[PDB]
Amino acid sequence: MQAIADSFSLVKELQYDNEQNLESDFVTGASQFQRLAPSLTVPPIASPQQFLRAHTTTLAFRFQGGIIVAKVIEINPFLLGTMAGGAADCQFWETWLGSQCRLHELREKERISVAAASKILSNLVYQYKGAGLSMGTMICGYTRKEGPTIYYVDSDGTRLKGDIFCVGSGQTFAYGVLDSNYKWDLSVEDALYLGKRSILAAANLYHVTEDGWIYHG
Amino acid sequence: SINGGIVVAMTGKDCVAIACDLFEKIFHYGHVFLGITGLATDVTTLNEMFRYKTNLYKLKEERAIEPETFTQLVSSSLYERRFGPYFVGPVVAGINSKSGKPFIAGFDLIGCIDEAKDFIVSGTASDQLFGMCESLYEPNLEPEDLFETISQALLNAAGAVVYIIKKDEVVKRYLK
Amino acid sequence: FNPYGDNGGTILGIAGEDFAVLAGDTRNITDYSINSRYEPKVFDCGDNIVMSANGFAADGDALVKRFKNSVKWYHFDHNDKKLSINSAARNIQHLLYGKRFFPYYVHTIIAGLDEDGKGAVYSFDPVGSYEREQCRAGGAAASLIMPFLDNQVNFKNQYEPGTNKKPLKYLSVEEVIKLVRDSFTSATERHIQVGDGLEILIVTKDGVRKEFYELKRD
Amino acid sequence: MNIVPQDTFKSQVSTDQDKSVLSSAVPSLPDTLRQQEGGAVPLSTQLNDRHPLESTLKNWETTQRQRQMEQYRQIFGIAEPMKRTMEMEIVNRTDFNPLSTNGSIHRDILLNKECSIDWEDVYPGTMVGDDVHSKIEKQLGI
Amino acid sequence: DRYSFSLTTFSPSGKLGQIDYALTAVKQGVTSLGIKATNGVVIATEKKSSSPLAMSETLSKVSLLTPDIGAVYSGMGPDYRVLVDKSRKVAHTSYKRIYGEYPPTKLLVSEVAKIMQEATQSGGVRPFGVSLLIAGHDEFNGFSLYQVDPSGSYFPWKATAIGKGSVAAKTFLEKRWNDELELEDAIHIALLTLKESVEGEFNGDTIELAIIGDENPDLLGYTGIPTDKGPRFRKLTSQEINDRLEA
Amino acid sequence: IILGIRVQDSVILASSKTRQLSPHTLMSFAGEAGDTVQFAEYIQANIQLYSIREDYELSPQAVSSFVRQELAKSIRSRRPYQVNVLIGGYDKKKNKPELYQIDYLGTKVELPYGAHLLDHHYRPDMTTEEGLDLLKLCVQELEKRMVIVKIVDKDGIRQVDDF
Amino acid sequence: PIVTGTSVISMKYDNGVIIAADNLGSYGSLLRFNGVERLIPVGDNTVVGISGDISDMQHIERLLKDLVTENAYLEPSYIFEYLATVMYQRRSKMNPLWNAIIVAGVQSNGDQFLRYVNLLGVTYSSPTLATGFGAHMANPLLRKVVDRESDIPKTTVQVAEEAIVNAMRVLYYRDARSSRNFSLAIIDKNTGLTFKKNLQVE
Amino acid sequence: AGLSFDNYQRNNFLAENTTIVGVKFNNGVVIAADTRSTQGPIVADKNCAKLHRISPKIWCAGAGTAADTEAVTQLIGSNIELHSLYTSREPRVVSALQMLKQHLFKYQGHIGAYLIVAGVDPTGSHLFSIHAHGSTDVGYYLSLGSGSLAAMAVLESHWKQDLTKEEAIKLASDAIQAGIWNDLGSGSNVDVCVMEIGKDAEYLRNYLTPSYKFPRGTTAVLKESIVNI
Amino acid sequence: GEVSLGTSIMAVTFKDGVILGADSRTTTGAYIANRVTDKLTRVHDKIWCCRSGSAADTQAIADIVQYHLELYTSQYGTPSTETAASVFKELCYENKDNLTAGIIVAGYDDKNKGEVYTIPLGGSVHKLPYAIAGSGSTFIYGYCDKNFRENMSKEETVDFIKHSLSQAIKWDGSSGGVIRMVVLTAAGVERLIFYPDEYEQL
Amino acid sequence: GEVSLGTSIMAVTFKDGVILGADSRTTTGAYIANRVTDKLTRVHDKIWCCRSGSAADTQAIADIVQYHLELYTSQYGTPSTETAASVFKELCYENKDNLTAGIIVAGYDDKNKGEVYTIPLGGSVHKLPYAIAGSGSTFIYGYCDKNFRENMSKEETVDFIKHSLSQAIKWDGSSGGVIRMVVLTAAGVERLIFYPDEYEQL
Repeated sequence: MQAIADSFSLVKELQYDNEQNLESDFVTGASQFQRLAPSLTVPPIASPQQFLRAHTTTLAFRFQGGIIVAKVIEINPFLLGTMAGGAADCQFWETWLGSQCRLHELREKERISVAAASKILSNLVYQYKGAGLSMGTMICGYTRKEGPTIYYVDSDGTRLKGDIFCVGSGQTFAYGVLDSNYKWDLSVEDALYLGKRSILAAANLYHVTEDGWIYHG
Repeated sequence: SINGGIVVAMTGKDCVAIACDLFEKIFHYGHVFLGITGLATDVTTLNEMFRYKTNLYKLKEERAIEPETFTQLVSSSLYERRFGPYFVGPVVAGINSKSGKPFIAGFDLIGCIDEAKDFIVSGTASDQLFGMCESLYEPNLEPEDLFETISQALLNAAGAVVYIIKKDEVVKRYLK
Repeated sequence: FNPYGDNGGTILGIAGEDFAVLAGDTRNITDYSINSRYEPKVFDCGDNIVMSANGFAADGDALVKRFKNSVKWYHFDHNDKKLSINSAARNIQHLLYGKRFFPYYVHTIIAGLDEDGKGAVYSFDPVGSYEREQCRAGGAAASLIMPFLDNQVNFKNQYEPGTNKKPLKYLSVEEVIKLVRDSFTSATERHIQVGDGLEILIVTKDGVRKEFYELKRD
Repeated sequence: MNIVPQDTFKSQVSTDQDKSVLSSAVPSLPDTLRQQEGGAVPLSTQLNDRHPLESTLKNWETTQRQRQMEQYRQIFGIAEPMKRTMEMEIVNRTDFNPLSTNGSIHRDILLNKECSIDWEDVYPGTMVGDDVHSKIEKQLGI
Repeated sequence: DRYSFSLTTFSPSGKLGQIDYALTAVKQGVTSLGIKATNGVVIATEKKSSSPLAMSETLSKVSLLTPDIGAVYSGMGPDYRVLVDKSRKVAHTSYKRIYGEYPPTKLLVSEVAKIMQEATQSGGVRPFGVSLLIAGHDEFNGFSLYQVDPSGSYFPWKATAIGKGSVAAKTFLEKRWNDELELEDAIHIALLTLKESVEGEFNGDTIELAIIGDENPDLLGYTGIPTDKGPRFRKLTSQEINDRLEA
Repeated sequence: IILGIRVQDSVILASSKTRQLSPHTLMSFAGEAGDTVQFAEYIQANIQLYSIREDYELSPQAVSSFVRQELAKSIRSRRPYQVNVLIGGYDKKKNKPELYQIDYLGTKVELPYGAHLLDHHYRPDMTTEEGLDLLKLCVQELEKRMVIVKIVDKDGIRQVDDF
Repeated sequence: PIVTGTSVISMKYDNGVIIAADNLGSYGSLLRFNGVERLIPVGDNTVVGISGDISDMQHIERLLKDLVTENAYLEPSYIFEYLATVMYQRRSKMNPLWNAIIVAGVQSNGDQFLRYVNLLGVTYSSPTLATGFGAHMANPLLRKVVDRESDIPKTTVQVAEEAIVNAMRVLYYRDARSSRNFSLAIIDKNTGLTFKKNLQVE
Repeated sequence: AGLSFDNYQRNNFLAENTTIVGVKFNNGVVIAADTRSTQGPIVADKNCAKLHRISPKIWCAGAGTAADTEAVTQLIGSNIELHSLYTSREPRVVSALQMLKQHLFKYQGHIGAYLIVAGVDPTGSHLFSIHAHGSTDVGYYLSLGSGSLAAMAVLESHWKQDLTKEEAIKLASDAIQAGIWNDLGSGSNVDVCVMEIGKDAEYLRNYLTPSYKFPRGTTAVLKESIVNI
Repeated sequence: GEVSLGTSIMAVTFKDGVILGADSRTTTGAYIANRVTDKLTRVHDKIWCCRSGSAADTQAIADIVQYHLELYTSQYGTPSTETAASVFKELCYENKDNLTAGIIVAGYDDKNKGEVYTIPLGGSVHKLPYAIAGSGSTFIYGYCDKNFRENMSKEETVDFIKHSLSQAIKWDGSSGGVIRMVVLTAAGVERLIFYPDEYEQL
Repeated sequence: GEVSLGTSIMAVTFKDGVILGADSRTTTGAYIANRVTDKLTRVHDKIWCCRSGSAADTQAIADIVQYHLELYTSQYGTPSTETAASVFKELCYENKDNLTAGIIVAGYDDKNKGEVYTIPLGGSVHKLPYAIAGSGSTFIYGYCDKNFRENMSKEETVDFIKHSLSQAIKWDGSSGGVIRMVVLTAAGVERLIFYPDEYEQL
């Protein structure tokens, strides 16, 4: 009863009745920094999307030794993400993804599948599809079961797997020069050479291994 | 495209006719026949809905729905979606099992009832077929004279099916 | 400012063998208000030509006055020579297309006899395509008028009973007049714009005759 | 003291705003299978170009009730709205019925809707999550 | 507090105690009865009053549910009143507003039974302490008479009686009922049964009686729609009831 | 691009993607990225849940009715996304192929062939070899105007390298 | 259109024609100018009643005085034909006169004359004509007195006048732009043109 | 619950691809209407009955979206029936007016029903107009629909205080006839309903009411079948 | 196209109380939908208001006010006019984004002996000796400001309101018909009506 | 953003002639660009006008009128005020689609002994006993209509114009400053000016 009464008992005008407002302004503790899936403000209007609107080259392929990728957000020591599109959106959502991965690995006591991680990413991006989040993260890793694995993820929620991904301004030159040389049975330093040649044709190296990704400068 | 097309219903002595240019657009729920023009997705959704509703009716009442009650059911089911209606033009035709009264009706997108006693047309080429039916139609047609009148009017509207409905029997016919 | 309006009403040309019929309703409309119950919608233009520019009334009056004046000049220049129905059609075509980018917002029909004395009807697009036609309805209830007549003067989609086409027939001028009568009765019964009266011009080798028939006032 | 519902748009949106339908694998995204809404395809971003009336017709009765409670607070004091609300919550919280759609017979009396019809009465309007157990879990908060 | 335990429960015998006690409350209520004729139905009851100063014209024990359907009860009058209000509302909302016509008696009885049953599952309310006799006509099912009990069970009856006199009334009906009664015969048998069941003063002001019969266009309140049907439910005036009693 | 042919023995489907809904039922779809594949995979998860719960394959007609209903229910809340779906299945109860097309509005129709020419070629009595030849012809005319290939069969679903 | 004239109403009767106008120019909702006479007699045998833009009214009134001044070097039909031609050519110039005009009069043969013309050049005859709001409210009342051209010989001048005054009363009741003051003219084949200024609804 | 919105966005995307009068008189009120009905320029049904009944002695006629006027009129007739049963009293016309205007106000004019409500009750005869936004005004005579101006012109020319029943029926039917003749939307028959304060309401359907068949075997039957049901 | 209360309304305090007067025309465009509408709305026995803006929103507001004030009266006895004005203010303001309502509130109250409050479209409240509102008020601001006097007699205030509303009716098309007034005093409520023939000949 | 002559101007005929009065405020939005502008424009010795609408178009029109009338005077001697009003009418009308001008013309003329013409935005011309125009005129329609009398003396007409323009200035923001008047009579032209301290304390 008394709780009911106190609902009928100055805070309305500045809206510090609203619990989510009290949290957002850090009145009711630090709870805004205690939630996964950070809450995003939306303008309280009939056409939020209208109000919002009114506001590099990289490569990867699978090979015998793993994947070489050639702004690559270190999502985890076993997962790499090519920041693409809006840098703010990439940095934020890739950090959130890295935290979701850490939670998954803690709960299940396995390294997350690159398929699983890319699916989580694409699902979240889709959920915000149509409101900002310009995004093109290519997801790269190696898992004992899966082996070398590649997934591209898009602002539009596309998710696609393939042995080669060429993206950015020289993507067609990189793809042409690579296909002239690409093989599965490349030797490690041979694949590094072909990678550097294909980036140079499109003018960082990261080597991806069962024991994690390695940066070769 | 299978969207749209035309449906017409027409009254005789102790009989009614309903016809369309054809997927299918005439449905029946016992002795009450519903023709629906419009989007084929909405035609199908209406058929599924009125099958559901009339099956529950028959189960609860132990009785087949009468055409007047089905007309009111259709009216109320269309008005339920007053905002974003189905883009459909339904037509009901049937004979009351008790009185033998031949009955036809037709509706707008939101279930206004015409209940006109002579003839009802809906859909594409409606004004052409209104002119045809007004010219050709005469009251108290015999069942076969009614068949000729409805079928000729439909053929002159612009591959067709005709139902001739008695109290105790229904005859289904096709037209080129 | 919109320079056009819709004045309603309807016209109907029928070509016979030795006759042509042009019928129109006499009601004048604006919005849901009756402007008048008897405007003569169809005009004798002389030279055994009858004309009606259905649609926007003012542009129809302008076009028919320009046509009649052009006929006057045709007579002056060619010493009272009878304007042929094909020459009349070509004149009206050039009158219409001269408005190509500001067209007369009207569908117009002329009826007459050709040099054979055969019934002739011509109908013109507001930008002046035209065809020789045996019958043509026009105006708001044209879709009501025409299919019935296409079912009663022609026998289209009819067959000899059980012999799953019945042959077409020539019709006497009074019989087609009676079919126009019945057609307009049905259209005034079902279309709210079809006027309070029906006026029929009969073109014959003897000249033009005017007939008028009352229709329902509602 | 409102006639037309004013506060009628969500001020904040999150992937986790919808509780009781969250993915167990990743407690940050919806469960699109359990939603049974036709996939993720009803993404929350698609809550745009709503009918102008809808956001007022859904919560019209709530606004009328709030105005009524406000009037009772102004004229009779804090006791009367408190009593009304306590009665109403007692009724709502003690009527559990997972099979019936119909409104409680006493709820209508308290609302003074014994002799009133509305379209919500006339038109009271699934492979997963329709079960009685889902209603039990919603009601107890299991 | 999110849950309230069920107030009605099975006893080790398998009997639902609150249902038995509601049926006992019904047994304690004043006698009411109903009788199908071939051409109508009678429902009748005693207007027991706590004082002679009470206005008997306000003791509406018999109430119209639809122009073709009426109800009477024995037991807790407030529960009957709330059930009547809800049954009328559901007759409009569920049926008249969907099909444009009043429900058949069978389906309105089923709706009342559903409403009464759910009070037997709830942990917030007791069951209703009333049984209702619902008499009505349907275009297809004809005249019908149902007895609804506190459980929300219902059965169709040729004649029945409930309350204190229930057993003796049911025996008098079983000996006196026959498949050929006219509505005036059914009214006479009803009046004789109630005379035998009533306690103390038996007069046209201590009784009320309603019938389902032919349409009464003089009760329709308008003229000129010839297909439109006057109410078949008609309460007898105490004048008319007294004129019956003088038979 | 998607294409399908119903043959006397099999259903043949082709596309320039697809999901297996059941051992004897295949789905192919075209439309907007994300929306189309999120839909197709929700459908796949639903048909798999049904098949597990019943330990029985849902018939191709019931599958296509479910997809129609789910597509209509998907549209009701939001702007219609452009999608088109071909469902090819072998009905093991009637022992015949069935092919259904569903448009972006949830209009479902049973078709002898469809895509998102063949009237001069298609015959109901064709064998799957004749069907594969007609598919080759159709692709040849498509490349004149400017694939993965699946077969549905008594023995299930088959990949064809003769693209 | 800034200053506008309310409405003209008219009917023909056994021996002539009656026309009436409410003598008021409104500046939008402001009834700014009273005594704006909108019935313009054009010689003995016709009155041109004009409605709409009062400035365009005064331009058509001077076109009519120019017409009379040139003729002095008229039938109602000639004045109408000229007016209609001006109106239609202004329309086709995309420079309309924002007016509706009734030319009422009697031909020298004694035929009653009534034609309506508007800014579009739409024209029609009738036993009764009204412009603007009068076309919706007044016309129904006058058409009860003369529904068809066979009623003309049955309709006396006294009844036509009482009908016109009643229709003006109804307009004053139900037209927000109506004045109580109005002018009425009777054009009779026998007695000529009678032009009653400053009548009042009563 | 309620009126669904569930295809609003869908139908948007796809789109991107009468005379009525009431006349109060010395002991009652008369309401009348024409019986034409139209879809576009086309007469969808002659002899359409436009006079709805809210209660035995409360009657209604409406313009605007026909389905809306029908639905709201039958909802308010249901609420008036239930309220009369609850209070055991003959319903007031002011109660119908109140709940009808509060309903139309709830929908902020999106339910496009415009109505004239006439009735008699224990407090006398009443005649009201209601607009789709929920605004009401009382009157002694009213007109509605496309012919509302012609009917009001007639009423204002011929209406008088202390009309008799017969004079009031005559006036109402004259105003409907003026609509029929002067408005295109109105036509066909005149319906009248007469409510007197002491009397049953007198409904007067059609109070005023102002071959080509082909030989058998003409049509080319393709094939025949028996459907049984 | 909602109904808007095109109007001239005028409340005037005087020696014994307050007089609230109004025209009785209401218009839908140029059509007078009712020419004898009673715009004076009783919200309490001695508390009256006049409505402007939309008819639907103002009627809903006034009905909610009458409910609130009847409830108040049942609890505390008769409200003051300031109470009523407060309720009007709160309803007009908290719905200001959805509803367009402007109200003149007049009422007698034996402690205050008659008060006038105007609530313009914004939902401000201003106590005044007299208030004018509606389309026709604009034409009579100078007349009322020159001719108003404090502590007029009843008869002087009736004359003043007649002359003002008659000029508003003269110049405004949207206001007209009969003038209606309520006189609110300790003696009671008195209805007054003045017809065009009683105020146009002024 | 053209300059518009937000204004209150008022011409009044009286026993000896006509008085034309105006405020002297001109505004660009809320800014008073000149607070002592002289709005009274001489087009001839005894023929004066006041301008409303755009300042540029009205100044061009008035200069063309003054040219035309000086030429006339050089040919035929002094024009009548009706001549001047005719020239104003023709310029306002034939440019009506391009120019927005409204003019009150006042002038003395010994055959007519003083006349007033108003030419509203439409380019109609209306002879009146007095005329008011501009934003501030709306607030004083009832005052001038009640207080105006035919054949006032000079002093009575000066008082009347002072009281009217002072109320217009009181209620209209767009008009203010000093009141300026010209008195036009057979005796000559007399300039008058009244300052706020001479008319606000009224």
